[PDB]
Amino acid sequence: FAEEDIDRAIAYLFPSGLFEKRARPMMKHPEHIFPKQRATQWGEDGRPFHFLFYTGKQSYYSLMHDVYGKVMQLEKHRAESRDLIGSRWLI
Amino acid sequence: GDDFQSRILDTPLQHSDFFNVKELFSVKSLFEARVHLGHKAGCRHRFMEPYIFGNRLGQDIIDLDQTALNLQLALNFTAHVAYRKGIILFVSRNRQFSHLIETTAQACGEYAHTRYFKGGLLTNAQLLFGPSVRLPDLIIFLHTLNNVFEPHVAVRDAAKMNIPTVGIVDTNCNPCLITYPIPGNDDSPQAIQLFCKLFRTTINRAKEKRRQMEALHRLQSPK
Amino acid sequence: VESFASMLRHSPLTQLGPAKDKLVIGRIFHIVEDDLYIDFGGKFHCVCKRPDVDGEKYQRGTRVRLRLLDLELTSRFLGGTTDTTILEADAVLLGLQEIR
Amino acid sequence: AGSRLETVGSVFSRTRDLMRAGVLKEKPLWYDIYKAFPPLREPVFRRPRLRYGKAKADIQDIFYQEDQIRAKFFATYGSGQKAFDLFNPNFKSTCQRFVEKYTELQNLGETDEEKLFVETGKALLAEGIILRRVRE
Amino acid sequence: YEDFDTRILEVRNVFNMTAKEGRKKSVRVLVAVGNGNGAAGFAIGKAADRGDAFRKAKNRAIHYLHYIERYEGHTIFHDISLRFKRTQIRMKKQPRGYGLRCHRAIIT
Ligand SMILES: [Mg+2]
Repeated sequence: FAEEDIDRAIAYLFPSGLFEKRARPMMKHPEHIFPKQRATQWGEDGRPFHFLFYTGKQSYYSLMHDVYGKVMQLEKHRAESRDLIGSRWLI
Repeated sequence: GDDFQSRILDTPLQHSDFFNVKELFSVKSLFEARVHLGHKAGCRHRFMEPYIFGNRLGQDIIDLDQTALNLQLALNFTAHVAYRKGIILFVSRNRQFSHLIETTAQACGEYAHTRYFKGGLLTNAQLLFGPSVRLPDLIIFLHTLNNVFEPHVAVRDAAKMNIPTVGIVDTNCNPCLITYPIPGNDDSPQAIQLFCKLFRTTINRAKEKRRQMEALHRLQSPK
Repeated sequence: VESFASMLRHSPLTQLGPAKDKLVIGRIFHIVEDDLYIDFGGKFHCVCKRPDVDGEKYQRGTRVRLRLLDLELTSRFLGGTTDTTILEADAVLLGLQEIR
Repeated sequence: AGSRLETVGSVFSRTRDLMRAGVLKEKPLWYDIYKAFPPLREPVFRRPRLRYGKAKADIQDIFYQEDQIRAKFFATYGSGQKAFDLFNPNFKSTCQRFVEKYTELQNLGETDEEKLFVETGKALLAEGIILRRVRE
Repeated sequence: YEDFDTRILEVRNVFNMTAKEGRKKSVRVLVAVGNGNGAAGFAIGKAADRGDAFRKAKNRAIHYLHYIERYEGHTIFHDISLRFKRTQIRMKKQPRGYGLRCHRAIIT
């Protein structure tokens, strides 16, 4: 039994004709319905898990930390850049 | 049991230099890193004149003997806090050294905030971080001024929360609210790298010492 | 152990005297486009422009020659109680130093 | 409940007082450390004030005795054509050698500044240093 | 904070000029808190409703607790004379049994 069968079974057992599908009955996995950004960020002793916890954007700044370190090694160490075409930056 | 916990936490405070931080630095070592170079006389703060050896043709020079005494106190304080498993947060707004300071904090095992500091981060932490957020036990200010030449907001806000602050203070900085001021050069890359190394070696030694102290006392309980 | 007072008296920076129109050797540590950030042993680095001649030669780590003007660029403006500093030194890039 | 008053007292005094009143039941972990190894100065707020009238700072201009000789060398010959290297901790510039020889002659007992200035130039000329008396 | 008591010192009902009512309503409340054992503080709370101004001031003052030194727990250590802006206060140390002979706000 899979997510596809579950959604089909719920539609048979609880027929709803509401036009908006967010308002219809749902038996989904908690990961989908519940906001993902609500996870504990520190332990029992109160010490945060990530060294950038106190910035308030630990994941944005952890990513900007990695990309800035890569840039420094490439600049220190020292062709066409269009390895990929028909692509866009993620929104 | 109770005796062992008392030994782990009370014995370190009975020695003047339990972690032997004196060896890490020397007046000669500080002079190599250009830690005695200050801003021009025009940029001088009135509360920094005690620490200034003199004015060498317009450039204030920082007495490296006062720096050695003050740095000894600051490094010793930073070690006992790390020994007791306290949280240490490195703070700076100099963008040249943002990556170095974040790399240092990660190496030590501590925390860094080198980005824009949000108003209320410390005085309104529960709203920003959550109900039970544990605030830092020590804030180390590698730079005490922001990029508009004003005191970093966390200097006043750390006093409001009664958090001790170990800060590097230069001739234009205001050391009055810094708990453990370390007079020295903050602009030169060689000076900042020396300070970052000292705080990282000091913190790593204290954390290792705590592990060893716990193993010795713990082993005695069965033995 | 030598004292700080002795170290300062015999320091290369103390020997230089005034830094106006002096010659010093610098090292390029950071390059952004045609702007070279050069450390000449002082508190603040300088920022020069890549010369048209032998532009490719000025890479990171390359030692160069400079003519200092100020160790720190600072000036007080009307209505200010302290000097305004740009946290930078002033120098004129003369060219590469011969390795010899 | 705390004392967010950073203009009266210090973090240590405010923490000491809050415990005496009865509001803070547990010592902070940094407290005992501060008690045993306090800073040289107490961290209390002070409002920076300006100096008025005839009040002046207490900063000694750093001028060694070699500077009298160095000033003459720069005025007569300018800066040595060799470039200063401020990265070598033991660098000896053309001017610093001039001041070392000028001192040696002065130890012998020569009392005339003019004698010491022209004799030093001759000694360095024998060494082979190229001193140009550039008035321009 | 059951050991702390709160007292009111001033309550102003001030009206400004905002489009919501043309002339908006405002309540500014000054309160003081203390445990009667040396720790005390004061704060100002402002709101549109008086009850809210009480809560804001009352909980703000608990974050600004001064500690006042009492000689033998009943009086000040020495005479105190000061001028805060245009208001002069002149306090005097007194023996036991003298009581509080002061401005009604100072007694509180
Ligand atoms: Mg500086």
